[PDB]
Amino acid sequence: ILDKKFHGILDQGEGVLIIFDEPPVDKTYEAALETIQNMSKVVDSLYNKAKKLT
Amino acid sequence: YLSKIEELQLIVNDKSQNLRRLQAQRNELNAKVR
Amino acid sequence: EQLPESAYMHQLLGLNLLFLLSQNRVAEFHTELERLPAKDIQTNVYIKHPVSLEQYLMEGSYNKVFLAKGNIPAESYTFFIDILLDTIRDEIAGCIEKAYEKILFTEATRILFFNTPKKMTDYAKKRGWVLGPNNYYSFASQQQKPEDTTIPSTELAKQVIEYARQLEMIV
Amino acid sequence: PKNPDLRIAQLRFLLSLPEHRGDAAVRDELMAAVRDNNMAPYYEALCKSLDWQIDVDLLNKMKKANEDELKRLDEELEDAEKNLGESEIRDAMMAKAEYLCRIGDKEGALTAFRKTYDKTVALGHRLDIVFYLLRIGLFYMDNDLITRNTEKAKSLIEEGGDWDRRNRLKVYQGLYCVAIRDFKQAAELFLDTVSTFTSYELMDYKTFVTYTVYVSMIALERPDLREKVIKGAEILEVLHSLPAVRQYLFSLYECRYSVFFQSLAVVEQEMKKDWLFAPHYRYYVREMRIHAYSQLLESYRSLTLGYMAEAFGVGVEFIDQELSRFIAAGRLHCKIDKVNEIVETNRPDSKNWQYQETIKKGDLLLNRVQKLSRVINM
Amino acid sequence: MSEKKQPVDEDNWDDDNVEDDFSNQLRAELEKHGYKMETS
Amino acid sequence: DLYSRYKKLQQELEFLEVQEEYIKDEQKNLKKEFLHAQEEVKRIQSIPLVIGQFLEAVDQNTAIVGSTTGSNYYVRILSTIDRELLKPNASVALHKHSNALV
Amino acid sequence: PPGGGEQEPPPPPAPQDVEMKEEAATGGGSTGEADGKTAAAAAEHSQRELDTVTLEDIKEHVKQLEKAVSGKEPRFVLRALRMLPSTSRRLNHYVLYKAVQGFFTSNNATRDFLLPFLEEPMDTEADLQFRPRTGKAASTPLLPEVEAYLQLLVVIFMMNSKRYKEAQKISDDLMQKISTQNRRALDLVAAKCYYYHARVYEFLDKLDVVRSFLHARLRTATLRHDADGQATLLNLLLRNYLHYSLYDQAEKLVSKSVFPEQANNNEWARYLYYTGRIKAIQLEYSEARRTMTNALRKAPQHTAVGFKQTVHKLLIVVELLLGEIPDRLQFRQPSLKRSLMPYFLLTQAVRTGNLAKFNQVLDQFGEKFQADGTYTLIIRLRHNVIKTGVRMISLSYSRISLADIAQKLQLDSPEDAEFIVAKAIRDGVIEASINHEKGYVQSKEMIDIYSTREPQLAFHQRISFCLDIHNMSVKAMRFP
Repeated sequence: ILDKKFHGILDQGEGVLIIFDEPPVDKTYEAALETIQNMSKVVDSLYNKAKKLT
Repeated sequence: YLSKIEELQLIVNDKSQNLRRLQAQRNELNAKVR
Repeated sequence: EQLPESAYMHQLLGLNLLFLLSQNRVAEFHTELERLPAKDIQTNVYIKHPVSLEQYLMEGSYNKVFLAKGNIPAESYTFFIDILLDTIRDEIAGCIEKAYEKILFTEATRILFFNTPKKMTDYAKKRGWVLGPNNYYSFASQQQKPEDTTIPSTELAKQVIEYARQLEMIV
Repeated sequence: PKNPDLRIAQLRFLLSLPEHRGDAAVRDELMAAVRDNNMAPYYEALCKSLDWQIDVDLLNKMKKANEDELKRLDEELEDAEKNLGESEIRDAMMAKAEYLCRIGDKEGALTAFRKTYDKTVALGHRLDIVFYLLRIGLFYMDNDLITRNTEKAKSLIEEGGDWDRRNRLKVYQGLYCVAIRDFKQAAELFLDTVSTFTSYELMDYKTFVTYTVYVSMIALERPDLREKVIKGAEILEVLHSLPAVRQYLFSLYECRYSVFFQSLAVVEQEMKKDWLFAPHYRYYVREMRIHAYSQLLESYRSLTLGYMAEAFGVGVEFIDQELSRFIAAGRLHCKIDKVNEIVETNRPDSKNWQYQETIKKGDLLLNRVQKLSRVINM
Repeated sequence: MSEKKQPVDEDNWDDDNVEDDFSNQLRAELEKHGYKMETS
Repeated sequence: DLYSRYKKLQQELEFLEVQEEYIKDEQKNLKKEFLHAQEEVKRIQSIPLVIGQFLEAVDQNTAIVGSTTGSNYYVRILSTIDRELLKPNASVALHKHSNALV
Repeated sequence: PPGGGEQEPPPPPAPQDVEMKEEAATGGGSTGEADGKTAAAAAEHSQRELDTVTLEDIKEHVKQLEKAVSGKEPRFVLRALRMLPSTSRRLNHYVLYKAVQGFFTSNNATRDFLLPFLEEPMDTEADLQFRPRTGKAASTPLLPEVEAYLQLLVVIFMMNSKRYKEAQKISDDLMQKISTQNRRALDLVAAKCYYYHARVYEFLDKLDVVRSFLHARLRTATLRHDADGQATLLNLLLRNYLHYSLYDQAEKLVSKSVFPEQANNNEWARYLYYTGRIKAIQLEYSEARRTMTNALRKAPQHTAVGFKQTVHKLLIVVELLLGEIPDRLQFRQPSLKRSLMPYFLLTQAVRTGNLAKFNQVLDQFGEKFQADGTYTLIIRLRHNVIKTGVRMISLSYSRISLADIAQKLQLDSPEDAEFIVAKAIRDGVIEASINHEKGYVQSKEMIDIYSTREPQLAFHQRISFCLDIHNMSVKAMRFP
């Protein structure tokens, strides 16, 4: 379990191992790395804002 | 008073003239590009 | 602004506080408390004790409110704290329907009021809570969210027609 | 001459913030201050240290020696414009102006750097000046003047592939990433640990090893962790040197759930009295706690405090309040029971963590663009 | 301009949320470990 | 004069009504004009294309190409071309008679 | 004393130059060019006059001793100015009085000749025609007499200067307001002078007579003219009807004048703030918190300017009264720590489940509450504190005993843990079931009616907001 060789869960009073899996987490990367860069987009536009103001 | 304030709050309505300014420059844009 | 003192000033506002609490005028209840800033807070227990009463009525405390009702050594207040009695009667009769999955009868006798009344007939018949053996029994009800699936689908029809409508605009 | 210059700011941190720790620091601060002819950077600490009873002559003779050393170069400039080399004036007194700036404040920096920067066409001197800016901006913790020429240096780096500046700025941006709460970047920048020259900021390569283990035990879970710090060898020999470094590694990889806070007690009490972790050690502890609790709770679903009391430690109520706060903190989802003595886990925690970070970044970005879009048109 | 009429008068913040978790209870939590290792 | 000065303003109110109605339909019409104008531009290629190579560009909407007829020309360009697709050295279609970038 | 003798000549003339030429050029532009300018509710020199008011809000306040503006008052009031050929010798006199101020010393006539400093607009059958000339020349003299801040024997002459300003209201409401908008120039001048008028009434009793006057002053908009005076007078009506408790607020509800549609981003933003506090006092939170947030981010244009920190203070009162709460010092200032830290300790107390930390802070800083006028938090915030505590512990424990959580949250009794958790269900916080035989509160978990319903509703708000960004962006881009 610890080495991610295996997707299981143990029992002590029952001695039962149970296997379960749900792979896809593409939405997190999919939107988060957009947003992290668009932070830097708007921070680049900060300078143009300060130029038009003063 | 009746023929006094009516002209004033008619001339209040002249923001439509500035809307016509906006749309006139827009028509200028499209006509010149065409 | 001369304002000489009077006889029932410190509890006439308590009378109004009491019945305007018994009308559930909570916005009025908290805009009335403004004209006397520290009189309603630092002192005047027939303002502070009605709003400490309401401080107990904030969350859910039932019989501590009735202890505070069992001690007012001021004048009557009775014609409005009986309205407060009744607005607690239907408060238990409202919050009964929650996870009191079974309750023994005499604790409901303690909290509600009236040991073996015909008010137990009033609650057990006007309400549900089937008068079985020593127990108000809890029935079950469900929602299933079955059909909707469609009010989601048609409210999304509304919302995405709106998204497409605002993206749509052109004039 | 800014190579021994880091221990100065080290002691600036180490003296004033612990109250009782105020004797050895001011001792060897004197032992470093009345030599090297230091004058400017300690007026604040002079108002933090003692009266320094005679400030009259003992420092004015020093700044007079500084004036002699200063205008011998400022009267060497006319002797060096006689034979114009590579502007031998500016090439001589660039590093001696950084000597003067090791004496002085950052004004000598901000004019001498940009002075001698446009002199050279050999970019190695430019790189040395950029190193000088990064170091003195780290000294005054000016975390914004340095991020300019980090990028402006990586432009001067990446005309190809090199040795020097690549590995150097790996160390530099590693220290900047460990300055802020940035840990996976700190591990990725401290990935190398092989060609990291025994330096003045790497005042011990062993301390560099302690830092790169003290962030790699947070950053990744286990999909390179054993391979770098356990299956590796070049790190393994020098972690085999110190006991305490190898201690927590083989503890946490062994899952000795009681010696953890012993190891963490030593590392944390050192972490208190160590710089560039001052807003950091608090979240560090709960980070290690949740990182241990993850690998504990992953294997079992039928577990409780009755398993905690013998394999983890004592104070069942402490386990209770700690896990209560950490679970109710939206972290490590698993549900606990009262006196029936049950700690059950939620077997996937990947439903709302899916939905989570996107709304949590869109909040800040929309809050940005609200105000900043309403900045224009008044 | 903008005289703002006067009759009236990361580095810092995410770990201040976390510090509001850390504030009232267990500030320098390192000794309470060693305090309670012998209590029970 | 206020009878006149009040009655004559109704004319200008009617005028602003008229033009505010009018420029909307003009704006709607000109896009239909614009797309058909775009495609009436597109009669240029159709089957006599000769192949030059891109050499240089002066500025916006002006370039320099040298044909495979050996010589070298100062030509104008169409507003159709996405300007990413050019300016190392590209085989480009020229008109025969006009000899311009297409 | 010789050093002070040569520290006497240089302080007059440079104020006597720029403080002269500001109203010379600016007021000349304003009064002359207000004849044309088809939108002259405020001319561009009237916004420049606003800017010079921002200058002498920090440059000079008093009637200026050392003989500098002390001659500018009998200079700038002594103006008949019947027609432009009768003003050319006065245009020479604008420098000739400076020659008088340079040859000899000036004559500072304070508090005696100020009332015959009001008879010079009568000089040899003078003019009532240019009322923005006389209005601006009744503000810029007479309001720095209030910025002298004397409060001695001349507050009645302050008031009589404002009675001659009521005569300026007479000439404002009678004298030929057809299309010149001298009235609306005097509406911005009226805004200014009603703030300082208001400060005079701050140093004295309640103005209930002048509150009826202020009622009429508000109602005289929207029918005679309708531009921005209704805004300024709306907040100037609000200023004490907030501070006085009674009716006024149902009037703010039934007020069909929330919308003066532009207020130079200052009055409109603070109007949002004032009505945010108004909606906040009647326990309505979500309707109020959005205009609180908008009013904070709407007029931010300083660093720790004061009432910016009053709005930043009051903004998280309602969010202590929500249940969701942000860390407030995200906009902390080095001029702010004093006025944030007890309030920050309050929100520190609220962001845990404890109530014994919370109850001490009332008795601690109830005098601070007496200062801040926010007693209403303490009567009802205990409710939100205990809801946060039970929410936290219900998310913690899958199956809890009431006779443990009650004493963990100092409830002193197990039987009303039934009551508090029963309305944690009735009020809809928690779903958790109870056996009221053993006293255990088991809680379960679910998802996916979350994901079917909850995010899309938020995304609707996000995209409605961003398409409004797009709408406003295009419709403000299209001026060229």
